Amino acid sequence: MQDAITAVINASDVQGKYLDTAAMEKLKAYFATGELRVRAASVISANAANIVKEAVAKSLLYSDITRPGGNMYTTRRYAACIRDLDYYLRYATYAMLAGDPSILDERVLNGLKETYNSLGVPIAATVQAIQAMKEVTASLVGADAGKEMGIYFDYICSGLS
Amino acid sequence: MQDAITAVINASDVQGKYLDTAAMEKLKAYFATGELRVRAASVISANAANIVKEAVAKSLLYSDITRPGGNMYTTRRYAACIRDLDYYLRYATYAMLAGDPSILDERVLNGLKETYNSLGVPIAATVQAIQAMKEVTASLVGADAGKEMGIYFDYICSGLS
Amino acid sequence: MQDAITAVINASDVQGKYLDTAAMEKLKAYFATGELRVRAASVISANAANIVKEAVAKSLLYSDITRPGGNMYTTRRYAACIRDLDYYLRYATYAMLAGDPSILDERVLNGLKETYNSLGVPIAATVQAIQAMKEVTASLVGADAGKEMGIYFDYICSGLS
Amino acid sequence: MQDAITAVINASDVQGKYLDTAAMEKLKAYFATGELRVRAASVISANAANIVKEAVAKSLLYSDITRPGGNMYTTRRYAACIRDLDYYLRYATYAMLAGDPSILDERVLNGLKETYNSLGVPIAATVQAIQAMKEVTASLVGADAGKEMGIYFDYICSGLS
Amino acid sequence: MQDAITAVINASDVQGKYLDTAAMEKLKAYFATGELRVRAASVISANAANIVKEAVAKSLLYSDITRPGGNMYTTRRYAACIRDLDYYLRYATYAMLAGDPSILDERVLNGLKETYNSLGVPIAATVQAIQAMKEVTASLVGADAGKEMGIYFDYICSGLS
Amino acid sequence: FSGQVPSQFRRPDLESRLRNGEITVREFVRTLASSEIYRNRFYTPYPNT
Amino acid sequence: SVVTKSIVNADAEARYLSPGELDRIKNFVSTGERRLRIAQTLTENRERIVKQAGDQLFQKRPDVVSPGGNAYGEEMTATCLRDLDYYLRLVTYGIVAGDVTPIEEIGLVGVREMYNSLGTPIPAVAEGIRAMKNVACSLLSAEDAAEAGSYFDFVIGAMQ
Amino acid sequence: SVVTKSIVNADAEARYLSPGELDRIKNFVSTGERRLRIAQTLTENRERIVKQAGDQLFQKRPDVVSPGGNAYGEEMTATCLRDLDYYLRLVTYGIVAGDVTPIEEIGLVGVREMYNSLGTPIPAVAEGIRAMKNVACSLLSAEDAAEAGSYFDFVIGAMQ
Amino acid sequence: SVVTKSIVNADAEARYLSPGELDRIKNFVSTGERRLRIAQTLTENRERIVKQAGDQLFQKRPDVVSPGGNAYGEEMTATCLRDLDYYLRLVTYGIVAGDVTPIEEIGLVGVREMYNSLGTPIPAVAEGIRAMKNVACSLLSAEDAAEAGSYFDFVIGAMQ
Amino acid sequence: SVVTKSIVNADAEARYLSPGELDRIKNFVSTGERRLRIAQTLTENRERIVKQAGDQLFQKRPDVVSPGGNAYGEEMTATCLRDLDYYLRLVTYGIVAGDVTPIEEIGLVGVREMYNSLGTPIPAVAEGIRAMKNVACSLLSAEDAAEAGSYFDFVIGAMQ
Amino acid sequence: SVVTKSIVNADAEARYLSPGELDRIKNFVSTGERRLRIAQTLTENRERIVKQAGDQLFQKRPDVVSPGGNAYGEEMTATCLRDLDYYLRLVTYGIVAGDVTPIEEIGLVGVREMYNSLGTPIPAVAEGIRAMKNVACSLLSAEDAAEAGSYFDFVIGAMQ
Ligand SMILES: CCC1=C(C)/C(=C/C2=NC(=C\c3[nH]c(/C=C4\NC(=O)[C@H](C)[C@H]4CC)c(C)c3CCC(=O)O)/C(CCC(=O)O)=C2C)NC1=O
Ligand SMILES: CCC1=C(C)/C(=C/C2=NC(=C\c3[nH]c(/C=C4\NC(=O)[C@H](C)[C@H]4CC)c(C)c3CCC(=O)O)/C(CCC(=O)O)=C2C)NC1=O
Ligand SMILES: CCC1=C(C)/C(=C/C2=NC(=C\c3[nH]c(/C=C4\NC(=O)[C@H](C)[C@H]4CC)c(C)c3CCC(=O)O)/C(CCC(=O)O)=C2C)NC1=O
Ligand SMILES: CCC1=C(C)/C(=C/C2=NC(=C\c3[nH]c(/C=C4\NC(=O)[C@H](C)[C@H]4CC)c(C)c3CCC(=O)O)/C(CCC(=O)O)=C2C)NC1=O
Ligand SMILES: CCC1=C(C)/C(=C/C2=NC(=C\c3[nH]c(/C=C4\NC(=O)[C@H](C)[C@H]4CC)c(C)c3CCC(=O)O)/C(CCC(=O)O)=C2C)NC1=O
Ligand SMILES: CCC1=C(C)/C(=C/C2=NC(=C\c3[nH]c(/C=C4\NC(=O)[C@H](C)[C@H]4CC)c(C)c3CCC(=O)O)/C(CCC(=O)O)=C2C)NC1=O
Ligand SMILES: CCC1=C(C)/C(=C/C2=NC(=C\c3[nH]c(/C=C4\NC(=O)[C@H](C)[C@H]4CC)c(C)c3CCC(=O)O)/C(CCC(=O)O)=C2C)NC1=O
Ligand SMILES: CCC1=C(C)/C(=C/C2=NC(=C\c3[nH]c(/C=C4\NC(=O)[C@H](C)[C@H]4CC)c(C)c3CCC(=O)O)/C(CCC(=O)O)=C2C)NC1=O
Repeated sequence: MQDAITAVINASDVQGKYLDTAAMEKLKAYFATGELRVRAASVISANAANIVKEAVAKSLLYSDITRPGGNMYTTRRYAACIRDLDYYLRYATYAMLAGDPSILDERVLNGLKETYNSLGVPIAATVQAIQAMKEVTASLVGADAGKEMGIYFDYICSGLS
Repeated sequence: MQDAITAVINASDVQGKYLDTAAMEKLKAYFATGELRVRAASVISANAANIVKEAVAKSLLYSDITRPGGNMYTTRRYAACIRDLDYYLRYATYAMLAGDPSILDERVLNGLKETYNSLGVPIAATVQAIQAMKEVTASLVGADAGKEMGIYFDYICSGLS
Repeated sequence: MQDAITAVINASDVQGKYLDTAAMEKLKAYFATGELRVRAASVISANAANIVKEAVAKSLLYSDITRPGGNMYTTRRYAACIRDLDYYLRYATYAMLAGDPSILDERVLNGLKETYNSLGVPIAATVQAIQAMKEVTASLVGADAGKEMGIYFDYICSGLS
Repeated sequence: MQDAITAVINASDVQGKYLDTAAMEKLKAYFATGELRVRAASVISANAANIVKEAVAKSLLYSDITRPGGNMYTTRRYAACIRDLDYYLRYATYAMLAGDPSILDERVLNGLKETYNSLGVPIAATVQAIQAMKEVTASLVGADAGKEMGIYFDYICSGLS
Repeated sequence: MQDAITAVINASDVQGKYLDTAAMEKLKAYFATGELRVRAASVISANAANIVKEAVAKSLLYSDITRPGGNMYTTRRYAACIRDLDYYLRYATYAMLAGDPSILDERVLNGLKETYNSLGVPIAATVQAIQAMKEVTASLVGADAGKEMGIYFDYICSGLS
Repeated sequence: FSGQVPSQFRRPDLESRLRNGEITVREFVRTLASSEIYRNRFYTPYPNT
Repeated sequence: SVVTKSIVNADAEARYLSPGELDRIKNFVSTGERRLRIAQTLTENRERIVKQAGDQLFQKRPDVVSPGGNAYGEEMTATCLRDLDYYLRLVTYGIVAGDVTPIEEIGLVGVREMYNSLGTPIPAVAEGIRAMKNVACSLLSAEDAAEAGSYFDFVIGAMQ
Repeated sequence: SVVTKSIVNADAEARYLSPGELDRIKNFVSTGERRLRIAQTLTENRERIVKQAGDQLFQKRPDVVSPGGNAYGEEMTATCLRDLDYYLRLVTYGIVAGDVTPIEEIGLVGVREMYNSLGTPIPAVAEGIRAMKNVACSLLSAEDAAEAGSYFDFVIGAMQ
Repeated sequence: SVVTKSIVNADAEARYLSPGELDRIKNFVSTGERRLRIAQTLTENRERIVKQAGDQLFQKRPDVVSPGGNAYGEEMTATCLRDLDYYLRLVTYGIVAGDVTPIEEIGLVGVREMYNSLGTPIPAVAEGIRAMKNVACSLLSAEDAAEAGSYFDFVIGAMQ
Repeated sequence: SVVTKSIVNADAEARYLSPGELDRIKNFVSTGERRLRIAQTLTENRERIVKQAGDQLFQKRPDVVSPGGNAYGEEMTATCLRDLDYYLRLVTYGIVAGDVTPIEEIGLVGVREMYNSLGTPIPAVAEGIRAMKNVACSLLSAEDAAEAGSYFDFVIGAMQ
Repeated sequence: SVVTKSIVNADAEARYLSPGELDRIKNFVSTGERRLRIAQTLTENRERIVKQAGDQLFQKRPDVVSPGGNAYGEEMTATCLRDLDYYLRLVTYGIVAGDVTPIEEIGLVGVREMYNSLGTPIPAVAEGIRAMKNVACSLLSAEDAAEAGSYFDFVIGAMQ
């Protein structure tokens, strides 16, 4: 796993020279943006359950998937579906705070699409619901925080792929 | 695992509807056959050692497999061959009691071909031995029990692939 | 563990003699009691959670033990107290159906007093709570069932103290 | 770890002194009698099953111990009893080869009396069974080797009582 | 473990009342001492190996314990002595930096005397070495830090005594 | 103790891996033992001995 | 099924089915027709039982039934009743099977998570199950009511 | 007992006894009288049953009782009859119990090791139990023979 | 304390406390003075804030106050208020400590199990805690309140 | 980064970042400017500090520099200096990152084995690092020297 | 002893001593007289060999003897030589035993930690052991030197 500062440090280490001034400038800009990102992330954590419920209501509620045989039409299936959405949100929150989606791709997206395809869960349908959740979360978090949420949602779209 | 009643329940759950009268008739047929199946399973357990002995003798006694270099020419291999055959007989017997071969296929037929490929055992020779065991088991149990046992053994033969 | 029938069988095995008339009537007493036992067990399972709640309300709730510094004055401590009471109740219901105290001796009452002492949880408080649970259980189960449940719960309380 | 030669070495190490003439003589005696000990140990291992059979026949069988309620009345207890004698002999022969009685005390006699007391095994019966093994082992090994084996067998009995 | 602020909180919780202003003043005193403790703790970690070597020279070096048969006269025994001193130093550093001795009592103390008694290691010799370590640690940390770290080391020695 | 109460601390991601089949029971045990859950209940309070 | 549970235990033990376990399966075969008859009665009176139990549940938990509760409005109440109907169908399936494991797979797994996600009150769901048990006692024979009550009691524990 | 086996499963499951498990316990309660009657018949005809079984077993495998055989001689033949009688008493206990639990703890755990140590032939012991099963079927009612035969059959399988 | 949590991690690592961890401890030493002023304000509003938040919570969940609810009657309502007050005191202690772990150990660990036994509704309790956070935002300065709201939110999340 | 390490702990807990941990991250965001300025000064004076530390190390260990030592010969001494400078650059990278763990992962893990393969004495390498630390403290500001001393202390522990 | 080590392995495997292990014991006993004769010769010439090896080791590592080395001064050199003498006696014990286990128990278990604590140079100690081995090989007869060389080589490997 790699932090943003750690990624710059890794590039400098591979180069064999001390971290460049431009890389230092990028790190300083990351810190300045990180303050606002951290405040919004704390807000996201407080309303995480509400965000999950809103997305489920937007798509899953009163849906054919809820109807029997829809791959979420079981008590175990429903618990797993909600849990997967919440886990994606938590990993995305960590990625947004770090500024790098590498950790989310490394663990959350590592073969997740292949596993979901084997399970038969609809990856594209889940991605559409995740995009709706991302839009609502971005609106609540703010425009600047929505930009970070957009990066996490882009990683989610890659996970759909 | 799965059973005959469980399979009917799974179909009804996928439908999302209460059990149909025709489905109930299928369940009633399973209930009717249960008595003969249960007595047959008890008979199979009592004569399990005799069944294994006769089938093994018909399949590979005084053969090249027993002869040096035949892959059953070690005492350990001979014992392991008996162990695998006894496991096949026992798991199939439990599936026969259930009336559904899904449990046997999931428990015993998952990865068996790959494991046997790594082992180098002749799956076709094992299938011939299992068919001989099916003949002996049908003889000992009787015609009615033999028919169901033959169907389960045929499922085992399909899993040999 | 042991049962009423199993314990009589054990005693007959110790003696080394086939079933006697005395053995027959001891076993027959268990056979007659079976109807009362099973009905009471169903009632106990149905009202198990309510039984725990009633017992602690009657004995330890709204007391200094619940008030700060009373070994039950935390969310975790309170949950643990309810858990241990449920453990005793479940094993006692088992033992009531079994008819013998071997189950309670083997599992419920093994080292429990020493562990409680080292922790500092009051043995007397547990004993009072167990008696209150016995009263609630006897009321729910019925007069004949309450007498048997009293014997089993008495074993647990006496062993604890 | 303790062996006869190793114990001489360990005592010398505690002194820090170079090898004394007395230490050399004791080690030489161990080297000298190793031949007889080794041959007898091989004989013991070859006829180990016959020895425990003879021992239980001479001491522990055809009595109340194996009759009902005698701590060997059941097949489980009988199997454990012959197994216990087998372990006694195996670690005793280990120690007889080593030449030092310390090994058996380290493994065979560490908590053995407490364990047997807790389980209800008759200490005296175990001691007499060990003595019966001593007679049978002396017969098979021969007088010169059996006398050496008898000392370490007797040490095991002394630990038990 | 427990901390100084946590101990004040624990007293307030036992009372049941909110933290008093005077209790908050006690916590503020802990906060003021923490800065000096933290700087000294960093110094202690840097010179921890040198402190251990100095104490070992003060007591263990050129000692009968190191001489053969002195219970410190083995490669394993010397390594174990070094490891035990290092573990005590690590726990003491944690206790001094935390500002509460509860951690030291909770982990290091419980049965340390019993374990030393079972091993046969000399408790008095270890206590003298602990005093030597306290002197060296006080010198390296400073006078003000030596009082706190020395008090914790004295507490460990007092428990050993 | 009860065996009927896996309290909050349980690791659901480990459960998910085991259900999928990606994590064997042996690996499940290693993760559970390594986690801070096991440490807090056993390592930190009780002495290393 | 009962056969499924017994076979699972025997497979774990790696032993052919014990005489007593085989006897249990034989008892299931003997009572299969009676169990099916009870299940058929439950399916036949399913709608009427649902209506009566719904009224009792609303009386027990007025706040949930009223606006400002989980079943706020006709639509929310209808969705709640539909979920209860799915529970009732699962209970009928379990009663026919004779083993509560199928019902546990249908509804018990993650039941707390589902109720929390919906926001609805688990205790009120349990009270509705109790009302269904009373209606079933009215519509079943005494021997049938006892067995149906036992399966419903497992459902009550699942609600908790 | 069957109740004992169910209790063991419930203790492992960490759950109260299942409704179906309690139902089997109820069946055991109902069949207590019939099982006791069958056991009484076996105990009443004990001497003749195992006497005929011993003759049949020695006829089937004459080397058990011949010179060089394990039971060669009158005293060892009587000991062989005692071992058969131990098994018969265990079968009567098991018939009363309604489960394999009584026998498994006595004569079905480690029995192969014990018999191998003494030298008696395990296959011949199994045949002796089979001869007992035939004699018991002759001396019992048809359905009584079926149940008693089931318990006997578990003993025979254990010997294998 | 945060230092205690860091020490636990270091003990698991079998290493002396990290320089970065020590710097974190120094940073909280700096933060403690402002936190102490905020805690003094919390102690000043110990009762008034509880009363205001309790009125809001009672409005949110009228059924609990209504007969048959968890806090039915004056005594039960007082007990509900006392539980809320104990949570508020725990929140103050945790805010002073800086580590939510002290609050978690005192309560919210197994609190759901305790609520299941007592009959208390977790949703209403969580809403009351949130209302307390809003009242506290008005009660305290925003810079101090932002951290305090996070501590209250941690309790709310554990409840949910 | 320090925030990354906190994130790893939070991921293991499977919960959102702790309130105190987030506050520490915000403090790190403020501290980044001071870290950058101090690191720039250290990089500017890195070559001079390296030369001065090398002279001090040669004084400390003349035998190592002399024949019969690890740095015997110009080539061996140059390789020694290159290793010292690489460690110094890694120290600067770790200080800039603010996480001791990143520096430990990049180097000083198994460094004792690496020094054993090279043949150089770990204590002599440690003394050279100490000389570099003193020079760095002089070159940096007092606040910068305090942080630099902590990073140097971690390097000293790795050396020992 | 070699027989003792074989017995340890056999006990772990829960099997009586293997025929090959017994043959190892027989061979060791047959060669025991020569083994002890070689050991006695080593003990007889131990002091002179120690002096010669110490001079050779000081010649190979003058810096260690010189100030700034572990054996700085006559007293430090004497302690160094005493440790070497103890190792030599342990080597004699191992050669007599025929297994390296006695030497391993006496030393080389945690010996690296002891050397790290003292600061004495492990490579120099290893070279001193090698010098003693060369002198001892010259001193002993060819057959005895061959066995002594193997034991000394094991000691040298432990030193490295
Ligand atoms: C096969 C197992 C299974 C079940 C049971 C299940 C239930 C289930 N209950 C739901 C909602 C719901 N469940 C309730 C339940 C209740 N509200 C109350 O006041 C009562 C106390 C109570 C029932 C009597 C309510 C009100 C909703 C709608 C949530 C809302 O929109 O506010 C939903 C989401 C809406 C939908 O159906 O699309 C599902 C899927 N899903 C499953 O896969
Ligand atoms: C390389 C190791 C190895 C061994 C030893 C081995 C044994 C072995 N023994 C067999 C049979 C047999 N083994 C025996 C043995 C005996 N009957 C007696 O009365 C005596 C006491 C005893 C021998 C002295 C008999 C009679 C059969 C034939 C069984 C039959 O055909 O009904 C068979 C099956 C027939 C065949 O050979 O194809 C095998 C494979 N297999 C192996 O891979
Ligand atoms: C230190 C941590 C800790 C806490 C918090 C705690 C709470 C606690 N709350 C209780 C009661 C209670 N708690 C409530 C709670 C509520 N009812 C409502 O309507 C609201 C939604 C809600 C609060 C706002 C009620 C109603 C009772 C009384 C229950 C009864 O007896 O009927 C009781 C049982 C009575 C007693 O004290 O003996 C305890 C122990 N105990 C602890 O050790
Ligand atoms: C053999 C079966 C068995 C028993 C008996 C058992 C008891 C048991 N009770 C314990 C603690 C405890 N038990 C209680 C229980 C009570 N609090 C009260 O006010 C009452 C007087 C009482 C019972 C109603 C409490 C409060 C703790 C300590 C919880 C803690 O502070 O961490 C612990 C320590 C671990 C823990 O905290 O859970 C054990 C092992 N465990 C077992 O496996
Ligand atoms: C509860 C379980 C249990 C059983 C059954 C049991 C039986 C048992 N059978 C024995 C002996 C024996 N068992 C046999 C058995 C047989 N010989 C044959 O030819 C037949 C094929 C066969 C029986 C039908 C023989 C021959 C002996 C005597 C061995 C001898 O002394 O030479 C002995 C040893 C002598 C003694 O009684 O002290 C025991 C203990 N013990 C137990 O704890
Ligand atoms: C039975 C196994 C065993 C061994 C070997 C052992 C060694 C040992 N060596 C020591 C010291 C020492 N060891 C050396 C070793 C050396 N310096 C050199 O230049 C050479 C390269 C080298 C030897 C050839 C020195 C110089 C000291 C003294 C260190 C000091 O006190 O300043 C000490 C500490 C002082 C003391 O004895 O109290 C011990 C314990 N202890 C044991 O229990
Ligand atoms: C929580 C931190 C912690 C401590 C403190 C601890 C103590 C501890 N010290 C031990 C041994 C030991 N400790 C010593 C110590 C000494 N010998 C002396 O002559 C000196 C007076 C003294 C050192 C100052 C020795 C020699 C042994 C090994 C005993 C043996 O096998 O001979 C052992 C036995 C296992 C082992 O070999 O490590 C433990 C568990 N364990 C821990 O986890
Ligand atoms: C690193 C964090 C992490 C992720 C992301 C993860 C994914 C994940 N989701 C799973 C299951 C699942 N996921 C769903 C999800 C859905 N069903 C739907 O209808 C929706 C479209 C959708 C949710 C938005 C379902 C229904 C299952 C259960 C499948 C089953 O076994 O029956 C499984 C199978 C194992 C199990 O948990 O039972 C994995 C491994 N696991 C992880 O540890």
